[PDB]
Amino acid sequence: PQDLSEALKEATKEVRTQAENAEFMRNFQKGQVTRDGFKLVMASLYHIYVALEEEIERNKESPVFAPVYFPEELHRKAALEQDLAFWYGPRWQEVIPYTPAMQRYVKRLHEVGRTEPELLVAHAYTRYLGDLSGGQVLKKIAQKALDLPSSGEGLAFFTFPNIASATKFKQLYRSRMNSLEMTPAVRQRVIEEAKTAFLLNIQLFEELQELLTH
Amino acid sequence: PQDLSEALKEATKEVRTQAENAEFMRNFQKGQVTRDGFKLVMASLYHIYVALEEEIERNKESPVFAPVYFPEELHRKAALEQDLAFWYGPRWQEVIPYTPAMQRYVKRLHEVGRTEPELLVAHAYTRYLGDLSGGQVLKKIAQKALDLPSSGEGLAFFTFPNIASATKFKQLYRSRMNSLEMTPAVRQRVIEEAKTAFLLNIQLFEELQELLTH
Ligand code: HEM
Ligand code: HEM
Repeated sequence: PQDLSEALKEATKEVRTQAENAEFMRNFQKGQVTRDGFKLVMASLYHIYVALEEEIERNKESPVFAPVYFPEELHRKAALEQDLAFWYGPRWQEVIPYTPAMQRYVKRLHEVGRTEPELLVAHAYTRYLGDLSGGQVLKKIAQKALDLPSSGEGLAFFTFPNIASATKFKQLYRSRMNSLEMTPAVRQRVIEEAKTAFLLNIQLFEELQELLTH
Repeated sequence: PQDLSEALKEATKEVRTQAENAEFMRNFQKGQVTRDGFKLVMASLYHIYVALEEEIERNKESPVFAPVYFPEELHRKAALEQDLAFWYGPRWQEVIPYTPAMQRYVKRLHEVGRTEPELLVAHAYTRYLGDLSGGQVLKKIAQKALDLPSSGEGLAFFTFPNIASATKFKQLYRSRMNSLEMTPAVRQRVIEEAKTAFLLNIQLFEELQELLTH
């Protein structure tokens, strides 16, 4: 389609289904998820969102990203910090895993930010809009399954306190995405990078699932 | 005493006891606290920490604050945002109170930041170190009392995920405070401002208590 947002949606439909039908995620959806499992994804999200947001900050003033820069509304690093402190204790920093699939994702994010900032929007879209749209569904699953203490922390990641309405925000985001001017060369690269992002996720889930069964 | 940290501790002992004597806080300590009550302090903390951190950012490079600037370790705005979203729902932004005692506190903070940045450390000390040292306790009280859902959010404020050890951090903070070079003129102004900060708190508790009994 003409609009980037639509083109991304449709171009990635295959990999997104593959991504949502990864075993780990399938079991997540069906309600089967363990504490160790949850601790792992949260640790992954941290590494990922640290890298992503590091590179967003690097390129926030560039024309190729500035229009989709919404720091207050989207930033996840902090909430992840809050959550990991809960899940892993005060020395979470030192004791959280950093598996090869996490490195591979972190690595790509940095190579994009440093040398292809024009593609960064692919990852921003993939992650933020994804987690926004599939958050609140995951979240509910997690609390029923993980049978948590009434300690009032652990799931901050699944709430974007500065976005009153998701639907309004998604539209505004898409609008801004589609405002981005780019050559057809770049546009296809961006579409591919989005597929890449889904794969990096897919392989990460395969990796986590492998670890959890051993 | 010679060291600012000690001079502040001893100079404010009266007001601090008065502050911890306040009915609202007394009832908090002895376990008696309601949802409406809790929602109110959390809303206050938001307004306060927004103003404080706004002014910290304004003056972080100044000699009169830079040495006690620990953004990652201390910042509370975000966690408060997470918590209010939980306590007040997605439109917390629009529906949280902003009473006169909150305005009075917010007002002072901005007056200090804009025209007496040298005193800002009084408020930083009062708030951050206070909440740090009294946190894990108020947290526990709050969860037993408020009987909250296992929803994994609501109490992020009471956790500083980037401070592995409180005791180590308090020392480092005090060290930095005491490093700050200032004239005796300023030093007394700072000591007074700290007393001010405690009062602003005291009056706020009196105000909240008044509201809660109608
Ligand atoms: C159990 C896991 C997941 C669930 C239950 C889930 C659920 C959903 C739901 C219900 C939507 C709404 C469809 C729409 O309005 O477009 C959605 C959209 C989306 N999800 Fe997921 N999702 C999951 C995992 C993922 C993952 C892992 C990613 C990416 C790494 C992702 C990326 C997206 C994106 C980008 C959209 C928006 C598509 C668009 O409108 O452009 N999701 N998700
Ligand atoms: C509301 C305003 C309050 C402020 C501004 C405040 C401030 C402070 C400060 C600045 C310190 C120690 C810093 C120093 O060494 O001088 C402190 C210590 C402490 N506060 Fe509070 N506080 C407040 C309320 C409370 C409440 C309600 C409790 C309830 C249990 C509490 C419990 C403590 C405890 C246990 C300490 C001991 C830490 C220590 O001295 O080793 N505080 N407070």
